[PDB]
Order: sequence, then structure tokens, then C-alpha cells
Amino acid sequence: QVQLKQSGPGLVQPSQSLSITCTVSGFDLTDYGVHWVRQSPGKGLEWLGVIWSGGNTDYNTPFTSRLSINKDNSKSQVFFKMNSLQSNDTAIYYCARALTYYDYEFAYWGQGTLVTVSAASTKGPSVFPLAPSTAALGCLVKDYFPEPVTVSWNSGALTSGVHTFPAVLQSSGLYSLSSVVTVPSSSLGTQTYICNVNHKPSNTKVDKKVEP
Amino acid sequence: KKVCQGTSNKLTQLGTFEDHFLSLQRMFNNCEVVLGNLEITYVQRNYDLSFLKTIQEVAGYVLIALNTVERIPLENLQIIRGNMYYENSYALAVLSNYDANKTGLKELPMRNLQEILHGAVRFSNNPALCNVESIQWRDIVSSDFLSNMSMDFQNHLGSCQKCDPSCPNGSCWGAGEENCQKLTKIICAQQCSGRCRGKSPSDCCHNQCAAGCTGPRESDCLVCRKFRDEATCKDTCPPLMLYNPTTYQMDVNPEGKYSFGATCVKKCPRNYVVTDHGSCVRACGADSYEMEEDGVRKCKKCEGPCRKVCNGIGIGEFKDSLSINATNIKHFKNCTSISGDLHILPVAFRGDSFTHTPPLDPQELDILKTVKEITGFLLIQAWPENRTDLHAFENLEIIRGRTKQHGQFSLAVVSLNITSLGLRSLKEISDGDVIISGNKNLCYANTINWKKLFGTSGQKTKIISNRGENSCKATGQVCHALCSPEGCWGPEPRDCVSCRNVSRGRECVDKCKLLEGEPREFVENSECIQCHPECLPQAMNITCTGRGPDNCIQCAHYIDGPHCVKTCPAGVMGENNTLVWKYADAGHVCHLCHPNCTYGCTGPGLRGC
Amino acid sequence: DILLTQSPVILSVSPGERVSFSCRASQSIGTNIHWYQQRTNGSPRLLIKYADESIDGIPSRFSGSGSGTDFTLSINSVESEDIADYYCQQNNNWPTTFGAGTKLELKRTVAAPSVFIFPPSDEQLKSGTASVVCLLNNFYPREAKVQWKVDNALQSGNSQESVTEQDSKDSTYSLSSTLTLSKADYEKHKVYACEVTHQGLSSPVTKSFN
Ligand SMILES: *[C@@H]1O[C@H](CO)[C@@H](O[C@@H]2O[C@H](CO)[C@@H](O[C@@H]3O[C@H](CO[C@H]4O[C@H](CO[C@H]5O[C@H](CO)[C@@H](O)[C@H](O)[C@@H]5O)[C@@H](O)[C@H](O[C@H]5O[C@H](CO)[C@@H](O)[C@H](O)[C@@H]5O)[C@@H]4O)[C@@H](O)[C@H](O[C@H]4O[C@H](CO)[C@@H](O)[C@H](O[C@H]5O[C@H](CO)[C@@H](O)[C@H](O)[C@@H]5O)[C@@H]4O)[C@@H]3O)[C@H](O)[C@H]2NC(C)=O)[C@H](O)[C@H]1NC(C)=O
Ligand SMILES: *[C@@H]1O[C@H](CO)[C@@H](O[C@@H]2O[C@H](CO)[C@@H](O)[C@H](O)[C@H]2NC(C)=O)[C@H](O)[C@H]1NC(C)=O
Ligand SMILES: *[C@@H]1O[C@H](CO)[C@@H](O)[C@H](O)[C@H]1NC(C)=O
Ligand SMILES: *[C@@H]1O[C@H](CO)[C@@H](O)[C@H](O)[C@H]1NC(C)=O
Ligand SMILES: *[C@@H]1O[C@H](CO)[C@@H](O)[C@H](O)[C@H]1NC(C)=O
Repeated sequence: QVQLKQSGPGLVQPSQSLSITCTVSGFDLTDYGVHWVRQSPGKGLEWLGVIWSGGNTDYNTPFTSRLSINKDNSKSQVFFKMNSLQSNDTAIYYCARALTYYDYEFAYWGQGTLVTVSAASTKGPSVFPLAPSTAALGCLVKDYFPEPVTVSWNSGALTSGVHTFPAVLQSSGLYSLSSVVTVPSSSLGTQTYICNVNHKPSNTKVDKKVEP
Repeated sequence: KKVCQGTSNKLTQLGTFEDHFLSLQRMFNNCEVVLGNLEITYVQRNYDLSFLKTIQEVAGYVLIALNTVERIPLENLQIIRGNMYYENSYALAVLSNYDANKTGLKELPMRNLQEILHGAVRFSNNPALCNVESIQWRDIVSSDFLSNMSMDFQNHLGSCQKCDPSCPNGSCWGAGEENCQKLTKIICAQQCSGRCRGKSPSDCCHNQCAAGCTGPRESDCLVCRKFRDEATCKDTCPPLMLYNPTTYQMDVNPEGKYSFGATCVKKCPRNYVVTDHGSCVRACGADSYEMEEDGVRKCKKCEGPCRKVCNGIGIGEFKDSLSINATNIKHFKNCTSISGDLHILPVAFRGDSFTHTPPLDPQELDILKTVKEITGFLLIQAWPENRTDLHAFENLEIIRGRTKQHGQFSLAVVSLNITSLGLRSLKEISDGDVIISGNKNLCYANTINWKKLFGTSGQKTKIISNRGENSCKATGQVCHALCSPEGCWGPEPRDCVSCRNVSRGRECVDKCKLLEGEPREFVENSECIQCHPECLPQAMNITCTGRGPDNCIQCAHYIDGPHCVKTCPAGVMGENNTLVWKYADAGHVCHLCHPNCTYGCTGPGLRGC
Repeated sequence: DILLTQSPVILSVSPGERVSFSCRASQSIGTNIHWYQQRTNGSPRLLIKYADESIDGIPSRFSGSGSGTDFTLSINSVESEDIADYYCQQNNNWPTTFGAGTKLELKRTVAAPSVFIFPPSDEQLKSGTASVVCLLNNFYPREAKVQWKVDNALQSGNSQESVTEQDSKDSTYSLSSTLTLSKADYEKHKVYACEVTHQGLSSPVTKSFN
């Protein structure tokens, strides 16, 4: 089964370089090209370039001068490197393989690599309780950088009535996200509720009990 | 004796049963005297409580609740002083020692508990408890508390061993003749004030005794109702100060004793500090520092703010932080010594996106006013433009320059709007060079002799591109006429390095209130020291000849021997543990009251009584 | 440069309905068009290649048609799992390019939000800042108005909001709004209120604390 698995940073500083490794399985690099295509919120999907079966590369016109793709057939790896990053290179980066030889219908995609381009520093979030007075309760995951933060409730045992919102960008330059869950009001005294917050870029893990 | 603090967790469980047990054991293992409370809770069946055999006193209360252990061997506990209660007025409370498993506390052999100085006793829901119901608490508890008592007994988990025939009225704490209740109150003769070692009049205890005695002296008590000094039982530890009729001042009592629990020690136990009132405490208060006097550690209230040292910029919490900024400034509160460097950069005032740190409110810099010592360097690249001096460091005494900026400067003040450096306390710069550049309004830097400040050779000063020495002179921004030629930190007479005349506090003045001012003063080594308030100001003559009430020319109110006092000594302790009372005569001179004048005397003899 | 223009930006339909996405090329390109589905937080998923050719593993309800400049992706009976972004891609002109996407929304009956307000935690107050949170849970449609009022004074510029994607089970949205004030400012006023305007409410709903 054809799979592509990406590795690579999260945060890249401006004017510095971005490198992603795409490790493939279920096919042969000598038989198929591997493309790199990115997705910015305000740019939709954008094809960046491809390293073909034969080792030749093609780079999309805006990136011809700052993009490098190499590969190791034996190690099933494709190496994406892009130089001179700016703020508007912030995007999710994908490698992809097409359905058929030489073509461009991307039937297979890497899982994506979220690349933030910012000169700021990584900061772990602070977590505060949102308590009830059917009742709702939650966690405020405030002032972290960069994205993403993952949140579960009761270590994943409670996935009913849970809504974890899109982060918002605070003028402090930090993200803030809230996650809430609704439960029967009769459960506030008897059931304990813990939000599990994980900010992987800063290795920050927090477990917070929320109660009246 | 071996002491321990005890606990105050009341019914709180600490972790699991085992953890809780472990912390209980850790607390009371080898304890003889519990200064606080003895709390025994959640001890499950088969756990070993044998170390409890060591306990002989509980100053606070004893709470024995929720245990499943069959036996709690408090065999040597003689007294519970009840200096603290548990609920209501109970000094001993044994509650609910059973569980779902229908197994509970059976034996509580307190065969030596003969005295409960204060408080009542509560016994509730102990289905397995045996024998305690026989006990005649009238011998144990003070009559004042018999009314607030709560004793409920009901055996339903098992049969109980019977008492020995030798027990009085069949009252015992458990099986055997050794567990019989010893009576030392209810069986005493009417003549007896308190306890007794027998029914006879000869067999009678000294009033200062608790629980019992071996003889009739105040040194033969089993436990002291109030304090124990070596072997004798006393009302209160011999005071540290006594009034000495000879010197007329309070002298150190050679026979002085500190208080520690209900004991009177000559020196506090290890790690204990003596308070400002003679008591032994584990650690000094917030308003006080620790010191050593005559080998005994003592607490002394801090003159200014208590010495508090914190890491410098880039060290500790401030690691990787570039400057004192809006976030970190909070942590410098009450800091007296900075262990490392201080950076004050433009990035602080502009705010910094990259570190997500907002602009600093310049007012916050006042936090630094407590800083007297910086071991590393002081670097100021930015300062509030409307502030004319470096005010936050006005109390800064020393910069050591152990570490220097670029390994070179210990003091760097560059391109600020300041007119003066206002470093009125800066007395020493141990190492590193001093650079002052680019301050268009800076005016006094030059007048200072920096070689005085320097502690090492090789230290140089680089004062460049500031306000024109000529323009300084021209616009009157020079040193105050009260300053010594040694220069100043600003125009004020407090900014002088040293005075041309004399000083009062930190300020240089032309004269002392030698003959005319309201708080009269004397001069010592060019310093104006106020006269004792009891010295009456002298028209056209000096008011005092030194510090103290003996160096007065004339007294303002009354005289006791050689001293001037606002009032005569009244009710002050003296030798022979008697109170000292004096009266004032027509010439306002203090003289001892007739020994019979219990509450004082307005005049001499029995007459003035 | 050949543009691919997708319409509508948002396509709202009811379950079971026939749904069509329009993708129009600035130049005629024959059948060199591919379609992708991208669910929230997923990789793009190829639905159709070359305008009309089915793809192995793709549900039969997906089909494509068109040739020339105007191409169409159709789902003949739409299901809740079909909520996603849908993109076209052209195959014909170097470099291959993608459309801006059409987001599929599923209609359901009007549902009023359940509204909750949360004061800042005492823990947060320690940091010197108070975030006050207003939650609107499970409503439809997405259009909703949150207005913050402080002692009857309406707030502006000091709130942020975000909205979840459509729920896979009940097709509703939830919205979270945070009003952020300094502690001093927090302590200077009294009435903290969240006012909600939505189609499912007969009159605006206000929740508050002091
Ligand atoms: C104003 O005043 C405030 C208060 O005093 C100052 O606030 C301080 O600012 C410091 C500097 O910004 C800041 O320290 C930075 O911390 C960030 C993030 O830390 C967290 O994440 C890291 C990274 O985790 C990942 O990476 C490592 C290896 O890369 C992996 O091991 C890890 O598994 C992750 O994959 C964690 O390592 C870190 O843990 C550490 O701290 C916690 C406690 O906080 C410990 O428990 C733990 O054991 C660790 O010690 C945190 O979870 C860091 O990114 C940054 O570190 C930088 O420093 C190195 C060497 O000094 C530098 O080389 C790196 O720079 C990179 O990034 C630059 C941009 O940031 C870029 O330009 C470079 O090109 C380079 O790539 C590295 O990032 C700092 O350590 C303090 O935490 C913060 N303190 C507080 C209380 O808020 C503020 O600075 C002041 N500002 C001004 C202007 O005055
Ligand atoms: C920088 O300092 C100068 C002098 O210390 C300030 O200028 C003076 O401001 C006072 C009022 O605060 C006026 O009475 C003087 O006449 C001013 N002197 C001048 C203009 O030569 C100046 O305001 C300070 N700069 C800032 C930005 O505060
Ligand atoms: C991104 O920013 C760079 C400038 O650093 C610019 O050359 C480029 O055209 C920008 N792309 C945009 C705005 O889409
Ligand atoms: C500073 O000292 C004062 C002494 O009265 C105290 O009240 C205050 O809590 C202290 N603050 C810090 C941060 O140490
Ligand atoms: C200095 O400036 C601040 C801010 O403009 C102002 O609040 C303050 O009153 C000024 N004067 C001072 C601190 O003496």
C-alpha cells in the first residue's frame, strides 16, 4: 500500500531554511516522481515542484531559485529544502505521488507538515478553568506559540459533547484556544473532568481538573 | 527530652493508608513530647503503633479517629495540656474507630494519663473499644470542663477483658494490674490543694504539680502544671531582664531562662531561634533576621527591608531574558541584593514582539528601590526621559563587578535624557570599568572622584560626550555649597559625597541643632545625632553630651538614679521575683515604694497606700 | 495564466439532495481536470480524474462530467460525511494548478444556540489579565452575533471569536468568544454580559455575572 510520511520542523525563522523529509513506502522511487505542493489558508493549494523518477527536478516558477529536492532511492526518502523563507511561506507542506506514471492526479499525499514562518519564540500555554453555575465546562488554553495544540478530555475517555475551537491569534503574537464540553448538570458533583493539553513544539503537557 | 511538633491535619487523610501511616511514623517515631497535637487516624489493622509508647506529653490535643488497629499503645502519655482543642472544647477526642469490615479499635491503654490541664473528652462510636468506660474522668479532667463532656460507650464487636480486683472502683484502662487507674485527685484529703500520692495528709503534692508526685516539693512533680526549670516547677521561666536597684536600669538576669514548650531552657535546642520575647521558634518572622549573640541565635527585627537576594539578568528565572522588562520586573519585589547583572535596555520600554513581552510601565522601576548591592554589573541603555536622575538605584550602595559587560564594564550609563546620576548611596565599585556616554543633559559625573569608589587597580573611568562641563557651570548645575570638594551626584545637599560641615541623616547641613533646634542634637565625628527625648532642651547651652538618658544636662520629666525617664518604674520585674514600684517626690526623683505597696504608692511609707 | 474558478464559495444543501460543484477554466483544456475532497485536518483526497473517470475506493455517488471550460462534480445523494472542501486541479498547462475550493454545508432545521458565560478563573487573575468566555453551543445556521456589554456599555475591539466546523453528527456549529481585559479594568466595572442574536431566538439572549 502506497504511503508517504513526512518529517520536518514546525517553526522556521525568516531568511533561514525549511527542510522536510518524505519517507515513502509501498512503491519505488525509481518508478515514480514525488511532488511537493503546499496549502496556505489564503492561497488554497499550490504545486511547488517535483523530483522525477529519473532524478531530474522541476520547480514551479516562483521557487526555481530557492528550492532544492534530492532523493535516495535506496532509503525511500525525498528531501525538500527551501531557502530564504518569509512570513507568507507559512503553510501546510505536502509531498504527494500521482495515481499513474508521469501524471498529476495526486492519489497519494503525505500527512502534511505545518510550517510557521516567524522570528518569534516558542512559548508553552497557560491553562485556566472555565467552571459551570445541562451544564457546560471547559479549559482556556492561552498564550502559546506556535500552533498546534492538541486537547483531549479525561485522556480521550470523554469525546461526547466536546468542542475544541480553532485557535485565535492574540495581538501579543500568541495563540489562544478554548475547549469545552457539555454534560448533564447532575454530573458536576460526582464525575471528575480533566482536560489534557499538549503543546508538542514546547514539550508542554498539562492536566487540569475543572470543578465549581 | 526528645521533642516533636505533631500535626494539625484533623480528619485529613494523606495519600493512601500506607503513605499516611508512613508520615505518621516519620512524625512521631522516638517522640517523647508533642508540642503540637497528637493525631492518630486511618491506621489500618495489623499496623505497628509501638513507637507511641515513647510519648509522655501532648501540649495540644489528642485525636484518635477512624482506626482499624486493635491496639493503640499510648502507655506513657501522662498529660495532655490542651493548649489547643479539636472541636468545641475537647482536648482528647476518640471517634469512629471502626469500618465497613466491622473491625475496630479495641485497646487504648492510657494507663498513665492522669491529667488533662484544659478541655473536655469526647468518645463517640467505638464499637470495639474496651474497658475505657470504667475510667473515673473526675480524677483526670478539670471540674470546669465536666459539663462539656461527651462520653458514649457501646461494645458490639466483641467481649472485653475484665479489670483487676486491685483497681479502684473497678476502673482500669485494660487487662492486668498494671493498667489500673491511678487516682491522684478524687482520693485526696480536703487539706490538699491539688494532686496527691496518697490519702494521708503527709502524702500531698506541691501546688505546681500535675498528674502526680513522689514527694511534697515543687521539684517532685511528675509533670509541671505550668513550667519546668531543670528540676523545679515554676510559674514562669525566670525573666531575661530584671530591674537592678543598684544601676537603676534593666539588667540581664544571670539566672535567666528561655521558654520552650512548657520547659525553661538556658539555651535553645539546635536550629531554634530566640524571639524578641524569649520564646523558642523554628524560624524568624518576616520582619526579622537571624543573628548570633553570646552563642545563642536570636531574632532581630530588620532595620530596613530584610535582606533578599535574587538572580541577575540571564540567571535563574531570568535566564535567556534580555533585560529587566514588563514580565520579569515583578520578581524583583523586595530584592536587596542582585546576584549577577542588571540590564535595562530600550527593548524594555519599546516592548518586544519576538519574546511576546509588552512595553514596561516606567513606574514599575520603583521596584528596584530596595536594591543595595549588585554583585555583577549595572547596564543602563534606556531610562524614562522625563526622570532627571537614576532614581530606582538611589539606595544602591555597591556594585561588585564580579562579572562585567563584555568582561569590561561594571557600570555603563549610555545616552539617556537624565541630568544627574543620583547614585547617592554608591560607595563602592569593586571591579570593572565605568563608562558614561551620550547623555546630553548629564551634569555632575565629572565632580566625582571615581578612584575613591574603585576597589582594584586598573579600573578606569570613561566619561564622554555628556553635557558640557562649561555649560554645567554656566547653568548653575553644580555641586551644592554644603558639599565637600569631593563632588556630588546632583544639585541637592543629599547628593554630596561628603559634607563641608556636618550631616543629619543622609543630608549635608551647615550646623547642628546644637543650641537652638527643636530636636536637640550633639555632634559626633561630623554627624548630628539627636538627643534623647527625655533630655530637656537647654537655652543658650548644649542639651546633651551624648547618646542616652544619662548624658542629659537636664531631665524633661522624671529622674531614676542617673537616668532621665518619662515615668518612674512601675510593675517592672526585679530580683527575688518581686515587682518593683517607685514614686516621684517634689523634686521628681524616683524612690522605691514601701514593700507592702502591692499595687503601687503615690508617696512614701504605708501612708501613700 | 489559466485560472480555475470555483463556485459557489459555500454550497448549502439538504441530505439526500443532488449536489453539484462548478469549476470553470479560463481556457479550454479538454478533460484535463481532477477533483479532490479535503476534510477538515485531512490531506486532499482524489475523487475524480480527468473530468469523468471514477477512482478506485471512491463512493459511487461521486461522479464528474464536463469538457472544455466548464466542469462539474456531482454527489447524487449527499451524506453527512461529505462535508469537506472540494477542489479542482488542472492537468493541462504547466504548472498544474488548483481551484480555491467549494465548502459543502448541510442544511438542517433552525437550532438556537445554548449559551453559557464563564468568568475568568482566579488562577488567571493572578497573571493580571482576565479572559471572559462566552459559548454558543450547537446552533444553526452559522450566522450569529455576539455582543459584549459592560455595565450596559457595549465593547468593541477587545473581543475575539472562533467557530467550529460543522458537526459530523448533527450538522451544527458552536462559537466561542473571548473578551480580554486587564485585571484592573476587570475590577473597575461590575456587569459582564454576553448578548446573542440568532435566527432561532425570538429575542436576543443575554447571560451575565457581576
Ligand atoms: C522579557 O522577560 C521575560 C521574563 O524574564 C523573558 O522571558 C523568557 O524568554 C526566554 C527567551 O525567549 C524564554 O526561554 C526560551 O524558551 C523558548 C521555548 O522554551 C520551550 O520550548 C523549548 C523547545 O522545545 C523543543 O526544542 C528542544 C530542542 O530544540 C527539544 O529538546 C524539545 O523536546 C522541543 O522539541 C523547550 O526546550 C523548553 O523547555 C525548557 O524550559 C523549561 C521551563 O521553561 C524546562 O522545564 C525545560 O527542561 C527546558 O529547560 C520550553 O519548553 C526557547 O525556544 C528558547 O531557547 C532558545 O535558546 C537557545 C540557546 O539559548 C537558542 O539557540 C534557541 O534559539 C532558537 O530560536 C530563536 C527564536 O526564539 C531563533 O532566532 C534561533 O535561530 C534558534 O533557532 C532556543 O530557541 C528560550 O529558552 C524563557 O522561557 C522566558 N521566561 C519566561 C518566564 O517567560 C523574555 O525573554 C524577556 N525578553 C526581553 C526582550 O527582555
Ligand atoms: C529631557 O530633560 C530635559 C531637562 O532635564 C527636559 O527639558 C526641560 O523640561 C522642563 C519641564 O519638565 C522645563 O521646565 C525645562 O525648561 C526643559 N528644558 C529644556 C527644554 O531645555 C526634557 O523635557 C526631557 N525630555 C523628555 C522627553 O522628557
Ligand atoms: C511574499 O513576500 C515577499 C517579500 O518578502 C514577496 O517577494 C512575495 O511576492 C510575497 N508573496 C505574496 C505577497 O503573495
Ligand atoms: C514584600 O514585603 C512586604 C512587607 O510588608 C510584604 O507585605 C510583601 O508581600 C512582600 N512581597 C514580596 C513579593 O516579597
Ligand atoms: C512622566 O511621564 C509619565 C507618562 O507620560 C507621567 O504619567 C508622569 O506624571 C511624568 N512625571 C513624573 C513620572 O514625574
